[PDB]
Amino acid sequence: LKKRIFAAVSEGCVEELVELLVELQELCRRFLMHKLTASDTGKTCLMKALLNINPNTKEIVRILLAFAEENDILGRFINAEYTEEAYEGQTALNIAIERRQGDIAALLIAAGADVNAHAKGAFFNPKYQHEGFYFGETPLALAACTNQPEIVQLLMEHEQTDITSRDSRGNNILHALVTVAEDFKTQNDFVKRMYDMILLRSGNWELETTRNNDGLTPLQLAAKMGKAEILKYILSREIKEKRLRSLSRKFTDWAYGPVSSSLYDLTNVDTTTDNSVLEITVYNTNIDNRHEMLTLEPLHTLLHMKWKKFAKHMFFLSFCFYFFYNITLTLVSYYRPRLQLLGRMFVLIWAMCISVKEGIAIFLLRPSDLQSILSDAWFHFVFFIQAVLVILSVFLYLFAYKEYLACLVLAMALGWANMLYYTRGFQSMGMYSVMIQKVILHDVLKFLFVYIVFLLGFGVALASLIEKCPKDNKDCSSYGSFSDAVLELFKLTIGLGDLNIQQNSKYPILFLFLLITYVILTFVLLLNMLIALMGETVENVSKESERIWRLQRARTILEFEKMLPEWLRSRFRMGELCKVAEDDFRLCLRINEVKWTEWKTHVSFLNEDPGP
Amino acid sequence: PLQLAAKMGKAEILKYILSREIKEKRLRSLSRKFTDWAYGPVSSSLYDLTNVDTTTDNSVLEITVYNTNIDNRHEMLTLEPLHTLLHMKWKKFAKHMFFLSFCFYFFYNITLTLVSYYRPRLQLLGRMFVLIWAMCISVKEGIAIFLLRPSDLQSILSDAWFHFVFFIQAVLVILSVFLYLFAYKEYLACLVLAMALGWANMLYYTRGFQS
Amino acid sequence: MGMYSVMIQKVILHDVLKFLFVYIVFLLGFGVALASLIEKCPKDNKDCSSYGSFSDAVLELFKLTIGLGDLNIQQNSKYPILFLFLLITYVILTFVLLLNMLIALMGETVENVS
Amino acid sequence: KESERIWRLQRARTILEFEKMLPEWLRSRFRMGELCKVAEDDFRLCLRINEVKWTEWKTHVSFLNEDPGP
Ligand SMILES: CC(C)=CCC/C(C)=C\C=O
Ligand SMILES: CC(C)=CCC/C(C)=C\C=O
Repeated sequence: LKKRIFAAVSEGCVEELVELLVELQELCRRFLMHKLTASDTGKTCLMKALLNINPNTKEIVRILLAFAEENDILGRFINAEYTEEAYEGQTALNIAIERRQGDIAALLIAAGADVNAHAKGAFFNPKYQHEGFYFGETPLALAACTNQPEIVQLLMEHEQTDITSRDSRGNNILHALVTVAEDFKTQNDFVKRMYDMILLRSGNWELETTRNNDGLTPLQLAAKMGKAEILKYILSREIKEKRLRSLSRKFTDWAYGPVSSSLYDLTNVDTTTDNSVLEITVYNTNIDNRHEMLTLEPLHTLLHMKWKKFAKHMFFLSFCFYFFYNITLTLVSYYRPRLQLLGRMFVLIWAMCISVKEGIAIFLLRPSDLQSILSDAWFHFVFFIQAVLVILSVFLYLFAYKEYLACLVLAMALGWANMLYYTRGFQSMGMYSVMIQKVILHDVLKFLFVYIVFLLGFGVALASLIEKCPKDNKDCSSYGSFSDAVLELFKLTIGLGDLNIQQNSKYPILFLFLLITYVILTFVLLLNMLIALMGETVENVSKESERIWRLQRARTILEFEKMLPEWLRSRFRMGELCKVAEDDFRLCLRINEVKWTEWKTHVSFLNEDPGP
Repeated sequence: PLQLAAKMGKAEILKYILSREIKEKRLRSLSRKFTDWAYGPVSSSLYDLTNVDTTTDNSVLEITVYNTNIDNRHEMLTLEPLHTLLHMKWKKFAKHMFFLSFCFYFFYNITLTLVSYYRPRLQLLGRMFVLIWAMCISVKEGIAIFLLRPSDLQSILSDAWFHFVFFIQAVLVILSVFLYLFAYKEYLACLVLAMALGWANMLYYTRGFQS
Repeated sequence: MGMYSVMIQKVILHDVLKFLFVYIVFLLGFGVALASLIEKCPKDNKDCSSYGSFSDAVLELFKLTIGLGDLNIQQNSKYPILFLFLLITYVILTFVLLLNMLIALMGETVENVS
Repeated sequence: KESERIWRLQRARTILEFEKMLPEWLRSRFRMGELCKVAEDDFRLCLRINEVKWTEWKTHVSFLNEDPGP
């Protein structure tokens, strides 16, 4: 049948294939040859010969080119596609490049091929980064995603390459290289090298400024995908060669031995436009790589300068105003009778103010914030509950009810628990204040579940173990109910109570047995609390404490920018040069660094002599 | 030799055999792992679990799991035809048979709790849900308590002490019920321990959660 | 003895005051809450509720922290259960705060030992 | 290494024990393939496992099915 072609091409028998290829042309006497196709997939002879790369395959492709040109079938032969799910548009060039074959790929390119074929398949478009292989839907980003630079060089030298072509997902070559840079331990660093090579050969500012279908750029895509290596390369990209210096971002202003001034270009990194690089790399809880990605110079020094410029004055003022509000709430109920009347409105209009600002920011956030453990979302819950309790208690006090010391007492009970949140301003106190939340959210509830189970099991046992008093003694056995037994057992746990043998029971020794084994089990359970502490802190010491705190501080600085108006945004960066490059350069930032190891002669500095 | 390497803890030979791929002709039938396809980084391998899956007596997975005499079970179970087999089995039928068992035991334990504390000193159906279930445990555990090798008790954790605890709990329940019915009045002596130990068995069902 | 006598000063100057600040904040917040939570006695009972003043409530809470006092439910209040709720959550918060003392110890000694 | 590795062994033992508490008609959840195509003899079962590697670079010629697709 037609399977004789498929078996022949997979074994490399050139003589056996040419034995019948000379008579298949005369078999049909002349025309959409369905023999070299597939109703399920859509294969061709030339395309199939390239998947099973056998050591004698150049002659097969050569005789296939001769067969293609002699029967005038190259349009539907060298440029074909599949017609089933997950595969569309996989031409011959999309596999010859894939099999690390350069000579056959160059032969197909010399025949014309497709070059800009869009392999728009569902396997090529996986839902996540593990169920499929997304390379860029073109036989140019396929060679760039792989480690083949020679095929990229000969492809970009073609007159029909169209390097600025857009993938059907809206991506580009730089977007495709960004999406596949998983890490350095499992991928090395060739992705950055291919990014630099393709960017240099493009030689213009249209690949980096191309907007994705998600409204993103390769810089912003690398920021949102956690690609710290590519982000570090782009933000610190310096090109000393002429005609390509406009593509660089970091410009060395001057250098005098160890000290040198670098003028980073934060024209898209600073939070001056919607969805900047800093805003994306801070407001993205779906990536864990935010730990080391925020440490880059145009981000780290930007956050430091912002904190030392306006965030400090807006954090101290907020803390002191909240402290005054909390102490006013404290001495308005304890000193309240059962002029200093102004203290009853400072807690009322401020509760309304919190109800407004928090009440609108409580829900204007992505659900992924609640997916993590610490994303500044639980504190929104606590502040909203405190404000709601204050206003509800005030309204209860005014109109009808008398619960003004039931829901209000909790107002300072939770309000004075919110002063711990404002410790993020101190480095040391902020370091101490992070595992307070972490240990509760991870380890304490683990013991709480087992301790509640032990309390429930022993509570119903000891309550039923007593002799039910005939009401001769009113407060009989001190374990009359399940709640009383639970209270007594918890009191015994914290070492405050009584362990009297005579508890007015039918079996005193069994009650004693249960009490002793409860103490032993509680002691073991409490020991495992320190054990779980050992299991979690000692691996990521100095990395789960202050690194997340720095992320919280950066988020606080970014949040403080939103609570100021347009006229207050006059604290932008420096330069406004329009001198480093021909186009209107927007902003720049100066960073100094001293190094006593590298020794070189610098020739690519910007300003001839130093001086800030 | 595959089962011998599984029972002797030879993790290196087991890894070689279970991932044995031969690309040469006339010798490809001796291989076990067959690469179905490969497209760059992603590739599909068709492992041959014709003797590894638990479809016959003393399979490779059953041997490498039910062998407490080897300590090398720690890293030997991490091989692909074993690790992915256990993951798929857990996500196919073991999850539904673990949640159902935990919820049924939770209902049994809470029924036992509010049948003695609320007992006078219709809701009468709670006195038989603890009786026929105690008989059921007495049967299934009562036959599996002794059908095991003595080497299980040689180790520290081999799912053998929990058999003791469950058997003691069921025995205490039935003995207390029979004491309550016929002659004695110790229905709050050996029974109070029934929920004292029964609520200590809910800790065992925490194996479903990773944390 | 000189080796033992150096971290006596170091731990006080670094870690103890960290917990002292938070414990004082917790004492102040719970002290004003529990003092106001009681029912103000009409002087029928002279030493009423044992939590009459803010200072008395602070003293009783610190006594409960070191495991010496009383955890009686009936404290002559309008809401006994709310007083019980605040006492229980105070003990839980104090336990977490005390656990973080050993945690801070882990964060500083184990890197620069000897 | 002494916390979750033994727990994984306990989980595997629990899965193996759950297989014994079901009857013959419920053992219809076997693996896939039933090929008798990879080799001349009657091949019984097979299991598909996928893996991504960004380090090794080679030309593969010994794959089973010519084009991919599950
Ligand atoms: C978590 C921190 C530093 C403050 C919040 C205190 C609280 C309100 C409950 C405690 O976890
Ligand atoms: C050991 C675990 C998790 C549960 C069993 C509890 C018990 C019944 C005695 C305690 O060792």
